[PDB]
Amino acid sequence: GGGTDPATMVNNICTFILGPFGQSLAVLGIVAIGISWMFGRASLGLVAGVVGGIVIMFGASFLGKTLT
Amino acid sequence: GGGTDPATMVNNICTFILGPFGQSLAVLGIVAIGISWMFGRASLGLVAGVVGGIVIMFGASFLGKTLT
Amino acid sequence: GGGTDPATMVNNICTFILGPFGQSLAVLGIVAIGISWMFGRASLGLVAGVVGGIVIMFGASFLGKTLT
Amino acid sequence: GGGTDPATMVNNICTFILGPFGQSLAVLGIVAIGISWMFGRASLGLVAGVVGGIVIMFGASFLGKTLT
Amino acid sequence: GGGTDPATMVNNICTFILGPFGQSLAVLGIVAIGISWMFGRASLGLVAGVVGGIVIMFGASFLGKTLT
Amino acid sequence: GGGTDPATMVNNICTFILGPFGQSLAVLGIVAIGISWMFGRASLGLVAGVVGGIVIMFGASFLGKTLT
Amino acid sequence: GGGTDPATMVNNICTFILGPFGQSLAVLGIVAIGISWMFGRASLGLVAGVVGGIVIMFGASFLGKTLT
Amino acid sequence: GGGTDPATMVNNICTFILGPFGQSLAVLGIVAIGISWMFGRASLGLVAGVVGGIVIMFGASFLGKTLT
Amino acid sequence: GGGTDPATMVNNICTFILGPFGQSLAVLGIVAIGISWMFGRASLGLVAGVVGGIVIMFGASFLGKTLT
Amino acid sequence: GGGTDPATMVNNICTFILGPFGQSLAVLGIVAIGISWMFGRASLGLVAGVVGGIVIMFGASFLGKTLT
Amino acid sequence: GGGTDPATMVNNICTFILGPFGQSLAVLGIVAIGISWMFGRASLGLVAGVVGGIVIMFGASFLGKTLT
Amino acid sequence: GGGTDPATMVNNICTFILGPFGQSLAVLGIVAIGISWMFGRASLGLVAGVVGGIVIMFGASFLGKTLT
Amino acid sequence: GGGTDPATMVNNICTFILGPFGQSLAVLGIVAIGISWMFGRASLGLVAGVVGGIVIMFGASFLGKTLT
Amino acid sequence: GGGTDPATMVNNICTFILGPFGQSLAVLGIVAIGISWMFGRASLGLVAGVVGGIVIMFGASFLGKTLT
Amino acid sequence: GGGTDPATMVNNICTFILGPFGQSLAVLGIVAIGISWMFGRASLGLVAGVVGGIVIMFGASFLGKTLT
Ligand SMILES: CCCCCC/C=C\CCCCCCCC(=O)OC[C@H](COP(=O)(O)OC[C@H](O)CO)OC(=O)CCCCCCC/C=C\CCCCCCCC
Ligand SMILES: CCCCCC/C=C\CCCCCCCC(=O)OC[C@H](COP(=O)(O)OC[C@H](O)CO)OC(=O)CCCCCCC/C=C\CCCCCCCC
Ligand SMILES: CCCCCC/C=C\CCCCCCCC(=O)OC[C@H](COP(=O)(O)OC[C@H](O)CO)OC(=O)CCCCCCC/C=C\CCCCCCCC
Ligand SMILES: CCCCCC/C=C\CCCCCCCC(=O)OC[C@H](COP(=O)(O)OC[C@H](O)CO)OC(=O)CCCCCCC/C=C\CCCCCCCC
Ligand SMILES: CCCCCC/C=C\CCCCCCCC(=O)OC[C@H](COP(=O)(O)OC[C@H](O)CO)OC(=O)CCCCCCC/C=C\CCCCCCCC
Ligand SMILES: CCCCCC/C=C\CCCCCCCC(=O)OC[C@H](COP(=O)(O)OC[C@H](O)CO)OC(=O)CCCCCCC/C=C\CCCCCCCC
Ligand SMILES: CCCCCC/C=C\CCCCCCCC(=O)OC[C@H](COP(=O)(O)OC[C@H](O)CO)OC(=O)CCCCCCC/C=C\CCCCCCCC
Ligand SMILES: CCCCCC/C=C\CCCCCCCC(=O)OC[C@H](COP(=O)(O)OC[C@H](O)CO)OC(=O)CCCCCCC/C=C\CCCCCCCC
Ligand SMILES: CCCCCC/C=C\CCCCCCCC(=O)OC[C@H](COP(=O)(O)OC[C@H](O)CO)OC(=O)CCCCCCC/C=C\CCCCCCCC
Ligand SMILES: CCCCCC/C=C\CCCCCCCC(=O)OC[C@H](COP(=O)(O)OC[C@H](O)CO)OC(=O)CCCCCCC/C=C\CCCCCCCC
Ligand SMILES: CCCCCC/C=C\CCCCCCCC(=O)OC[C@H](COP(=O)(O)OC[C@H](O)CO)OC(=O)CCCCCCC/C=C\CCCCCCCC
Ligand SMILES: CCCCCC/C=C\CCCCCCCC(=O)OC[C@H](COP(=O)(O)OC[C@H](O)CO)OC(=O)CCCCCCC/C=C\CCCCCCCC
Repeated sequence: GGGTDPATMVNNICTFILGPFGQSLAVLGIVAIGISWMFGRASLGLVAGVVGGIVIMFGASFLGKTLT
Repeated sequence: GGGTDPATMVNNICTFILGPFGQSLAVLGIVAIGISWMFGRASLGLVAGVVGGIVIMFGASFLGKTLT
Repeated sequence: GGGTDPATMVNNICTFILGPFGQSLAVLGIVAIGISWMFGRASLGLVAGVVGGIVIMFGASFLGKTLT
Repeated sequence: GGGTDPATMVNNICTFILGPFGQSLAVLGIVAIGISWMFGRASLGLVAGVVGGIVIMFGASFLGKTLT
Repeated sequence: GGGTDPATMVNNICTFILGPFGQSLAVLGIVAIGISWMFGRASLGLVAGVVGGIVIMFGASFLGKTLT
Repeated sequence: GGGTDPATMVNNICTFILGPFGQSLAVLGIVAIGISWMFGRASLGLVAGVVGGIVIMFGASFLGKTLT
Repeated sequence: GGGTDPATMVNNICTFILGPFGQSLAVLGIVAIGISWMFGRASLGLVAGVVGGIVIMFGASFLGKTLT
Repeated sequence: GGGTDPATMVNNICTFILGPFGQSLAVLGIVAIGISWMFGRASLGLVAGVVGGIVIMFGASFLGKTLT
Repeated sequence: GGGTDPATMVNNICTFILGPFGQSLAVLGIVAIGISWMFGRASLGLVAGVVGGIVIMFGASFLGKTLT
Repeated sequence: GGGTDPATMVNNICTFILGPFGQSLAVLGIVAIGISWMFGRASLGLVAGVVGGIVIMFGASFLGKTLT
Repeated sequence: GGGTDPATMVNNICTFILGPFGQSLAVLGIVAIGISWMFGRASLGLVAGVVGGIVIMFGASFLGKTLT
Repeated sequence: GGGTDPATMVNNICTFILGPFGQSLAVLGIVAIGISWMFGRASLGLVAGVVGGIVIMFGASFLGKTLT
Repeated sequence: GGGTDPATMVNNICTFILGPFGQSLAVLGIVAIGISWMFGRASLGLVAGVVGGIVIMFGASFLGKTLT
Repeated sequence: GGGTDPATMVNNICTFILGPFGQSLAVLGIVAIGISWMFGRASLGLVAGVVGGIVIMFGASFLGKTLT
Repeated sequence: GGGTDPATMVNNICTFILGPFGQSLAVLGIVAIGISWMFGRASLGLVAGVVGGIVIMFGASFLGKTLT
């Protein structure tokens, strides 16, 4: 009919999230951490969490390859 | 007629989930944990759950063999 | 129907927060740090946190680009 | 008799939800998140969920196209 | 029979919440933050959350338009 | 039946909190700050928080009008 | 026989719930929120929910008229 | 048969909770706040919550009348 | 069956806590404040909190009567 | 035959639950709250719930009479 | 057949929990509070909760008798 | 089947924690307090907490006996 | 035919669960609590639940005898 | 058919978790505590929880034997 | 299918965190402690925590081996 590879679809999701959409998300994540420092009180834990989340999320393909 | 081994079919499901489809799923799992840290607050429990789920899911054949 | 790019929407959020709205937020952040010194006791840590938050929040696009 | 394309009807639902009705829903979603911050306590997770839901819901056509 | 536009109804909800009812809610929000400072201890985070919630809730139409 | 304007009710809450009940609350707030200085150690931050909370809470209508 | 307007009956339910019975319910709602603060810990969210529920429930006729 | 006014029953609940039973509850609430200061550390927020809960709970009839 | 007044039970709790059990608790509270000064550093705030808690807890009946 | 009053049977259930069986249940309820404080962390809400449940359960006859 | 008093069974549970089993539990509760001070930081609240839980749990019969 | 006394098991836990395992824990507790003084700043409160925790934890049987 | 005592079968289940199979289950329960502390955050409640479950499960015969 | 001892399977799980897989888990637990100190602030409680979890998890067989 | 050893995967995580990724993390940890001294006030406790975290995190394999 009009089907496609399930592997292709999940790969499309990986492609979309790690494309320009992910770059815009990364910008908003840095915006959020900036505001949290701004109208709250600065902390090393919060910047570590946000930056670490960005590193983990964009490294998902390579982190998955290392996990095999 | 046109039948096949039920054991072969269940083995095909094991083959498919642990093939490229599982690798793409593993990438999306790391994407999800990255975003959860990103727009939430980082926690060791959540990364342990996601990474442990990936380890369990790809180790299913070997974990099953150990269970005999 | 009436949809649009998800990437465009997240880019619109980046545009809005870093536009005149962010400038007004930056003013209020400097207001808050001024009052904290004013009716409290001055400290280098608090001004560093507020100013650093402003630098991080407006530098989000460029900080994200450096993170790639 | 008086039938029509099932594809047209489902496309009409996509058109209606993403039209002015969706814009009004988007306004009420931002109203709800504003009140939740207002009479509760502000959190980055809740604004991320509401804004992300709006992005996902209006991006449904394009997200579906990427999924093919 | 006696129906009406669903878009009109959702627009009526937007009109009602952002009308005099929202102004009275905004007053009570400032009352709540005043009492929290009053019988608790003052903090910049709590006033930022309450004021930000008011800004978000009344800006819902314009924030939604920017999200398109 | 026996309903009334929701706007009237929220306005009644604004009227009640800012009436004689608020004046009595304001007295107790000054009592609390006096005792905190009394059996603790005097500080400018605590009096600023309590007095600022009273100013914010009674100025809620006018602060809300300025926020429009 | 001995029938009546279904519209009258539903209007009677609206009349009864919004009459003295609703006033007594409103008193018990304020009793419940008082006890929750009393033998628990005070929170702005819980008073907002209870008071908002009272406002919504007595404003049902007018809220319904606005929805048309 | 042996029925009675539902309004009377809800009024009976209001009468019972605000009678001698409520006075005994008020005593236990002051006992609880005293012990919390006693074997913990004193705070203005906790006494405000307990005392405010007592004021709200006994003022339920009058608070409800003001809400109309 | 074998029931009793709920008011009597709550009054029994008031009687028990304010009886010899409360006197023994008062002794342990003074023990705790003595040790805190002993193996820590003396402060007027801590003795005020403990002594104030004892005064509040034993004065609960009379404090409740004043609140009416 | 060998029937009896349904009212007598329901009254027998009221008699049994409020007799020595209820006293033993009351002891176990205080045991449960003691252990919850013991191997958990003490809270005023939990003791209020357990003690309030005992007061409500033994006051059922009198609470029902007040409800008429 | 082989039944027994439900009151006896609930009394047996009261007997068992308050017997040597409860004494051993009391020892472990003091062990837990000792370790919490040991590998954490000492606090009066935690010892009050654990000791109070032991007092409440072993006093359940007498506390229940006072509640009648 | 293969059961045993619940009292014996809880007594076994008391035996194990207060045996050589507790002695090794006591050594590590003194190690921790030594390092806290070492790479921090010495304080009488911290040594009192750690030593008091050891005294409480090993005295659990005798402290429980005194509580009866 | 080939039947047996229903009492024997239920006793066989009691024998099997409390035999070597229960010992292996007890080991896995301690494994689970160790990992929960390990990749989460330690808490006294969770160890109390797991250890208490083991005590209850192996004490089932004796706990049942006490219940008669 | 192709069955095996349920006791053997649960023993296999005990063998697997306490084998090389557990050693690798122990390494990751020490990694996690190191990072928590690293990008957060050092605390004795967190290292006690992680190390205690490792001790409990690998001691599960012997801890279970002591519980009998 | 496409599975692998769960032990290998957990060992891969140990390999990845302790490889070049850990070296880069170690650099950022020293960066963070430098900035904390820089825009705050120097303290021996904070450098001890950060350096100790690095020592613990890279020593995880050897610390785990010592724990056996
Ligand atoms: C593309 C870069 C994205 C990061 C933006 C960096 C730019 C720029 C980052 C730094 C820009 C601001 C510099 C001044 C900030 C400051 O000094 O603020 C004073 C506040 C005072 O607050 P308070 O009174 O409450 O006391 C809290 C403290 O106890 C006492 O000080 O102290 C702090 O908060 C701690 C300092 C945090 C430093 C974070 C650096 C992170 C860099 C890098 C971190 C690397 C994260 C690694 C993540 C893991 C990756 C696997
Ligand atoms: C051949 C082995 C098959 C099993 C695979 C084991 C491999 C490997 C199993 C473990 C591999 C992952 C280790 C890290 C997992 C983790 O730490 O995740 C954090 C999440 C955080 O989530 P959240 O925020 O929602 O809070 C939920 C909790 O309250 C707070 O933590 O915590 C948990 O979920 C609890 C931990 C469950 C541990 C299960 C071990 C089962 C082993 C053995 C179980 C034996 C089962 C016995 C069955 C009965 C037999 C008769
Ligand atoms: C074509 C793409 C279609 C998917 C749309 C993705 C676009 C875009 C997807 C992401 C766009 C929104 C980003 C921000 C969302 C957010 O951060 O919200 C905060 C809320 C806060 O709520 P709360 O307080 O209740 O706490 C709940 C949590 O415990 C604490 O956070 O946290 C969450 O809900 C968890 C985050 C879910 C992330 C889902 C990503 C799925 C992507 C991909 C998933 C792949 C699915 C694979 C399916 C299987 C396939 C075989
Ligand atoms: C229509 C205006 C509505 C706001 C009312 C402003 C009027 C008036 C606002 C200010 C009126 C009071 C001035 C004095 C308050 C004070 O100095 O209190 C001392 C307390 C002492 O407490 P403690 O001992 O616990 O130590 C806590 C601190 O660490 C040490 O000080 O310090 C503080 O709390 C921090 C100061 C907060 C300042 C908030 C200003 C917000 C303005 C504007 C904020 C803009 C919010 C933007 C939201 C986002 C929008 C997108
Ligand atoms: C007829 C009026 C009915 C309401 C009764 C008002 C009377 C009277 C209402 C106020 C009477 C009590 C005043 C003192 C209460 C107090 O200060 O308590 C300290 C506790 C401390 O607890 P903790 O340690 O856990 O920390 C929790 C906080 O983070 C730190 O403080 O702080 C609070 O709980 C927050 C304060 C809530 C204020 C609610 C006002 C609602 C009014 C009006 C609300 C308007 C609701 C609008 C609903 C929506 C309508 C569309
Ligand atoms: C004619 C208007 C009819 C609606 C009545 C609105 C009037 C008035 C509506 C608002 C009047 C009450 C305002 C204060 C309510 C409040 O703040 O309560 C605190 C409780 C605290 O509870 P808790 O502790 O359990 O934590 C739960 C939350 O996680 C933490 O907060 O928080 C909430 O519940 C979330 C807030 C819900 C806001 C709903 C607004 C809906 C409006 C509009 C919705 C639009 C619906 C669109 C439907 C789809 C249409 C296609
Ligand atoms: C019938 C009266 C019932 C109240 C009992 C009053 C009797 C008597 C009330 C007062 C009797 C005790 C007086 C001395 C208490 C004391 O000084 O303790 C020192 C502790 C030290 O602790 P720490 O080291 O942790 O530092 C915490 C602080 O930051 C530093 O000090 O400081 C405090 O806790 C703050 C002081 C709270 C004062 C509360 C008064 C409430 C009155 C009235 C409140 C009105 C409540 C209004 C509710 C809303 C109504 C709508
Ligand atoms: C026959 C009497 C039955 C009750 C047993 C009373 C005996 C005796 C009752 C008291 C015996 C113990 C006294 C010391 C307990 C303690 O101080 O513990 C410290 C813990 C510390 O924990 P954490 O660190 O987590 O911080 C939690 C708090 O925020 C900070 O403290 O603080 C608490 O838990 C709050 C104190 C609760 C007090 C409950 C009294 C109830 C009495 C009476 C209640 C009346 C109930 C009315 C019910 C409704 C009736 C209609
Ligand atoms: C003849 C009277 C019959 C009623 C018995 C009242 C006697 C007496 C009723 C009250 C006697 C007990 C007083 C103390 C109870 C308590 O404070 O418990 C703490 C628990 C803690 O639990 P947790 O940790 O899980 O957190 C759950 C909450 O989120 C945090 O607190 O909090 C609660 O449960 C909420 C309080 C419920 C109050 C119900 C009052 C109903 C009265 C009246 C209700 C009117 C009902 C109207 C029905 C509709 C009629 C049309
Ligand atoms: C059979 C007895 C069982 C109890 C064991 C007592 C033996 C022995 C109990 C005492 C043995 C140790 C004595 C030295 C402890 C110490 O001084 O530690 C310093 C730490 C420093 O920590 P940090 O820096 O974090 O600052 C925290 C403080 O703010 C500053 O100090 O200060 C404390 O923690 C407060 C002191 C608590 C005292 C508790 C006594 C309870 C007795 C009796 C309590 C009675 C409980 C009543 C319960 C309710 C009953 C209804
Ligand atoms: C022959 C005796 C049979 C019973 C075995 C008792 C032996 C022994 C029974 C007790 C043995 C274990 C003691 C320690 C258990 C524990 O403390 O666990 C911590 C968990 C933590 O879990 P979490 O994080 O999810 O938070 C859940 C809670 O909110 C926070 O704590 O807390 C609990 O679960 C509540 C405690 C339940 C206590 C049940 C006692 C029942 C006795 C007697 C009950 C009587 C029953 C009456 C029935 C009605 C009769 C008419
Ligand atoms: C194979 C060994 C695994 C452990 C690694 C040990 C190696 C190495 C462990 C030690 C390596 C680092 C040494 C310097 C650390 C330091 O001094 O940091 C300063 C920070 C400053 O932070 P802040 O400003 O926030 O103030 C927090 C404090 O209040 C003030 O200081 O102080 C601390 O955090 C307390 C010190 C914790 C010491 C933990 C030792 C655990 C050992 C052994 C613990 C035994 C655990 C037993 C578990 C139970 C077993 C049944």
